[PDB]
Amino acid sequence: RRFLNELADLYGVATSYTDYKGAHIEVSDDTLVKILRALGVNLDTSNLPNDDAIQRQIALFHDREFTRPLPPSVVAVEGDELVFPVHVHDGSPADVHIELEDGTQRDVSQVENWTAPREIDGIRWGEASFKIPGDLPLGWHKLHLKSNERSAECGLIITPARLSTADKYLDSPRSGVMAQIYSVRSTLSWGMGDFNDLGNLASVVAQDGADFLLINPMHAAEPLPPTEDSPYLPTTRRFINPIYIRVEDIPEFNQLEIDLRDDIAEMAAEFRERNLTSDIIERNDVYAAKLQVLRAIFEMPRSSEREANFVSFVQREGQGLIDFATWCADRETAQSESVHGTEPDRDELTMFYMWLQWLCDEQLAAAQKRAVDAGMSIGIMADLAVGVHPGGADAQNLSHVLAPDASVGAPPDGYNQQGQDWSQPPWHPVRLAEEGYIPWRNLLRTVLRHSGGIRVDHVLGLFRLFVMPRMQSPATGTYIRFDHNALVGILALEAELAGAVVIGEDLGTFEPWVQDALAQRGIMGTSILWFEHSPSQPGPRRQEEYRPLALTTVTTHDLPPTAGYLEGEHIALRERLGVLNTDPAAELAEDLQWQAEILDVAASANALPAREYVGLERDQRGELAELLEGLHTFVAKTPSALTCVCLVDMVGEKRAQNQPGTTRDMYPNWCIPLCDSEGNSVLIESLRENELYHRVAKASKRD
Repeated sequence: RRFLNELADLYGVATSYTDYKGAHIEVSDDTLVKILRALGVNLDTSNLPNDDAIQRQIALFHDREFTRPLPPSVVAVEGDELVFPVHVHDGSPADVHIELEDGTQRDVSQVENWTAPREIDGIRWGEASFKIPGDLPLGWHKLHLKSNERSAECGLIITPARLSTADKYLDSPRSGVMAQIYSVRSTLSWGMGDFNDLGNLASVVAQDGADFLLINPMHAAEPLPPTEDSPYLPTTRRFINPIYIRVEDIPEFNQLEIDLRDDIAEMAAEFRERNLTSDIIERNDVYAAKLQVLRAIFEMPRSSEREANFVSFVQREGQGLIDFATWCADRETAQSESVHGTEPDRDELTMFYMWLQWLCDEQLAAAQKRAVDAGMSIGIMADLAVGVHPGGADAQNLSHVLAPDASVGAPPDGYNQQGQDWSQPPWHPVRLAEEGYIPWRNLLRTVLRHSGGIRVDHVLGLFRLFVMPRMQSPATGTYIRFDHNALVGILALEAELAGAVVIGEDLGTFEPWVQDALAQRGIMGTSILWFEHSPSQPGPRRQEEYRPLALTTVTTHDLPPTAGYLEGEHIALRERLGVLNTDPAAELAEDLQWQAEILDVAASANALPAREYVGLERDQRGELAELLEGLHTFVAKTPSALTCVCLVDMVGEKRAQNQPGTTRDMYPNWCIPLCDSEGNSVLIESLRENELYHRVAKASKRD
């Protein structure tokens, strides 16, 4: 075990941990070996390696480190004169320079290095140290090494000390609205919300003071139905789901012949009827129908201004676009049924999937423009899922920077007794760095392109991930470490270049250095009223104890909306799905007590009248609107830089969008259309007609 621990340490594989229920776990030998092998360490396939083979992997690690001409990459915060190692054949030149992102050359300076040379596979190697200048601009640079006829390069990435939005909003606190956009319909939506709806909704809530509209992840899933309902298991984290395209807004739509336009209107009219119902959302027939229309509009010729815009987009997005689109073409061809002696044209199909991304780009840009022209300081705030579907586009195209024999999840919980497996393949911590973090850069830059902020799901994943050998129980997992200076630094860099807010979903209870690494960069936490406990006294967090560098909400997409939550729906819902194991009554009683305590704290802050809630019957605490107003006021007057009103709470929705740890045959997660307390659909057009909307909007105002 001593040699296995030594090896695990060199690869950043944890040999023990504390679980989410606070238990101490020593990781098995078997798990260490399987995770090392998932990272590409050559240990015997029996998962029965001997001490020789482990010792030989130790020595190979040190030797391979000693023959790296440059580091995999070098990441530094602005102002740091960071020192890095170079390895050359002993007695040959170590000529090193910097090429900045803009093409400018810079120099490095040699500094003292005491390391002795070593012979490795018959070559004597030496080590030198060089120091970067402390005045490099932010961005994506390169280090270049020439040693006679040998050459090497690595990324040199310079990251900001602090996001400018952090002090802006600390100084000038604002509110916003969160919406699950697929669930919010206008009169014209095809059964589910689209990019037009996104921009429309932003413009509407902006009239009542909202400075951002936070939405679900919008990452692409399967390129044709059937398609994943969860926004949190997409096929890529870079490219965008074309299901959201409003086809009628495409300029070339208008070049279709009128009889085809009438056919399309007939399809449209049928999906539009769904907008008026409370029926579960069906992505598959909507998607299939849009794709059919998009295939027709793709034939229409573009004006030369439009063509040059499309070509400009394709140039900008580079090879990852072509790779994603080619993967879509391949998936389509494999699932479709070929006529005898006809082949689909892979290149034309590739072009079609490229073009769908260009449409997503321009419709999202127009949505953001609408939001900001309506007065929003931030605009759309995007959400970044933790990871991708294991058999999908990124799993293939980014294979070289993943460890697909491991699966991402969560260790065992008080609630989830066997932990969780989210099924995603993790980044490979070294190979991602060898690639200069360019895949992390590119997904971020796309996510932030038309947004004013990003919410990072599972932000702890910038530091470490809990992983298990694929197809094994989460009890068998362990943590793999990442270079947080790189992952967090690059998140801050991309956000700073985009003038963006960064929110890191903060829910767990991690080491002080981790919290500090985020806070120092101006990355905001997340405070959720129903989960918050006072650091100081027992019971709920007081108004004045809410963290300033945070997004504070009453609720989230993983909880029942507040009208349901007030009436015990979290418990009624878990019970009817058979996912509560404890006694329903004892749970409802615990819930009433906790609610009472929160309502008492709200009353100490003058947000509600001081009724002395502990003791009151559930239906004796005030009208729903009064309680909504009081909770929203309580949140609005916290010192939190940002607060978020959930759209569901503005219309009296009682149905949960997602019940965590239920599956799609248990509850229609991610399929619940926006409805009021009476189960009636609320369209975007009607939002501001209902008095409840205006009451909650006024209660949430911050100035």
